[PDB]
Amino acid sequence: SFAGVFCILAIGLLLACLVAALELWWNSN
Amino acid sequence: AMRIVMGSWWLFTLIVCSSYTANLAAFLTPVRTFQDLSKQL
Repeated sequence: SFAGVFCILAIGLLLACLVAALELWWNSN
Repeated sequence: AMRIVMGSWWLFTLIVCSSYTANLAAFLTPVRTFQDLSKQL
């Protein structure tokens, strides 16, 4: 009911991981 | 481009924020008895 907040938050940080994993690898590219 | 994707996540947050505000303010209708047959319960 009320702790869905972090259930969205950490999945949003998981979405924040992939494009950074492709961006710093493009810096490695 | 990919500016948009993570912004599509702050959607469902606020969907739930719409939803809890929508719901429980309805449910508030503590005594409602004004007569003898009312005040039986």
